[PDB]
Amino acid sequence: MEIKRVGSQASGKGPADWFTGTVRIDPLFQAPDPALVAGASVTFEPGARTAWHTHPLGQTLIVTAGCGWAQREGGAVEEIHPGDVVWFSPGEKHWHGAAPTTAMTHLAIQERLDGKAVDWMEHVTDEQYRR
Amino acid sequence: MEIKRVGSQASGKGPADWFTGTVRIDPLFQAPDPALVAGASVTFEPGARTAWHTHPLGQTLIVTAGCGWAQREGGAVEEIHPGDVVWFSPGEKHWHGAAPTTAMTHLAIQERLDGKAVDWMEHVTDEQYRR
Amino acid sequence: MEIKRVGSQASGKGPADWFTGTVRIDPLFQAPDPALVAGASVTFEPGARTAWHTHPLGQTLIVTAGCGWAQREGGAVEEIHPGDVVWFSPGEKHWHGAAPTTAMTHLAIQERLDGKAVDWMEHVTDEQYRR
Amino acid sequence: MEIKRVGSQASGKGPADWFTGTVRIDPLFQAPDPALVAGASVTFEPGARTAWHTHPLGQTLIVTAGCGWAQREGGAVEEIHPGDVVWFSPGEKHWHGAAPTTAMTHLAIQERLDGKAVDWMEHVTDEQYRR
Ligand SMILES: [Mn+2]
Ligand SMILES: [Mn+2]
Ligand SMILES: [Mn+2]
Ligand SMILES: [Mn+2]
Repeated sequence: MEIKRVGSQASGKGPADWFTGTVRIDPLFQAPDPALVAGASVTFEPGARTAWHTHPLGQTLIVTAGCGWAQREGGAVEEIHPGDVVWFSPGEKHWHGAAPTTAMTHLAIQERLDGKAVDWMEHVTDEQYRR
Repeated sequence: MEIKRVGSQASGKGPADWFTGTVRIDPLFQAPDPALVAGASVTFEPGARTAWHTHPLGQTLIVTAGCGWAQREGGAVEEIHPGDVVWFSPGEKHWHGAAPTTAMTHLAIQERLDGKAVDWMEHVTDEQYRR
Repeated sequence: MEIKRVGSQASGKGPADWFTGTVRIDPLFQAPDPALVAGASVTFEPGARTAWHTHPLGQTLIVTAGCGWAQREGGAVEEIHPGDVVWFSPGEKHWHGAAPTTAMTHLAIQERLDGKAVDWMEHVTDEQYRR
Repeated sequence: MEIKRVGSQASGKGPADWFTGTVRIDPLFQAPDPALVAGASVTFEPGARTAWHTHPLGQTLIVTAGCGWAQREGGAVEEIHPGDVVWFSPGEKHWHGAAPTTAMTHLAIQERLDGKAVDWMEHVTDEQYRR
């Protein structure tokens, strides 16, 4: 047993290849072998969102604050709220972020395959970023 | 892409075989193959706690509300707070719960191994629940 | 500067005359004079709710967990979600609590008028609760 | 009567005269007369904090995420953690904000006295922010 106390895991920023706009990532856990699962709290500023991407064993999102958008490829752009729970299937191309006027914060949970829990792709355009 | 909207998953109660005291279990997500991760929000009334148990692939707690206790065997009873992230190793024997006078809620995340994500053991006695 | 610290204030049961069902009250603050504002976190088990009541200077609810219901007399029963802000106008007879199968938690903020912040009335019947 | 659903109030940025660093203000509520209370959710990025200021009827903080620092003048700087409640007296000169490397979110609740909730004084210097 070990405890990572509050404020002991520093906030980091979203790298510009992977996110449009201002995103802060607050690491929560990365579970050692034989566990595969990792999680972090991600906070998007108004207008911010991830580039298109996929997850090898999928990801679950648990919204914890604010109001944001999310779309799987060829689906519609959905609105998500605190308490909402999202599932993206393995390989499903998708994106998620804040709404244009409000921040959003979510817990993102995903299992790694190699040492690889995400595949990044093209950014989400302004044209694509609408509802 | 699937969304479980807030309020669409019924609250449930912890069965007396697995818990001392009153415990509410709010499921959040589970599975499906090939992914293995499951999660729930677990709320303990003051004085309530899990029985001793283990997890075949480990467990992460993210404390979301109140103030609880937790102890691995051989360890001291720790006090945990919101924003604390707690990890128990695969096979590690332990219990978690509320403190005597305050409720505690946490996000419990674990991976399943051939069907189960917990092995239940004896109750935590009143003498053991002391710190 | 006074800080209380999480875990430091003990939880309480909502008295039977003011609540139907199982309610937990986690006190937060009570400002001294000349300020008038008080706040508590209130947690309603499924199907639990306040009696009908009024607040002499209105009340603001900030839902923090779960899914609840609320109504003023002659109005529709509405769902309240985490992140929602609910305002009850001064003297308006109302009730608020859990949805019938999901718990919920809210921050209740109200100002006291002559050393009182609520007036308690009859319980909300099972019919009024649904209808 | 009224319910402001989550993503319906646009996030705002803290003005440069009142904050050091990047700060987001999410408005929550302002009670109309004869009530005097108002509330916002304020999110400080790592290193960001308010200027020195006072409140005419005092202020209540309820930390909701992350990890932050606070100091009334003549006092030590204190850590505040999620679920902590902080009280500042009317007229008490003080500041609050993020820790140097972790962001922080809190609920700020204060009452207005003839239409003002705060009086703004000088910025907090890098030297005062240490200790
Ligand atoms: Mn994703
Ligand atoms: Mn466990
Ligand atoms: Mn009320
Ligand atoms: Mn202040």
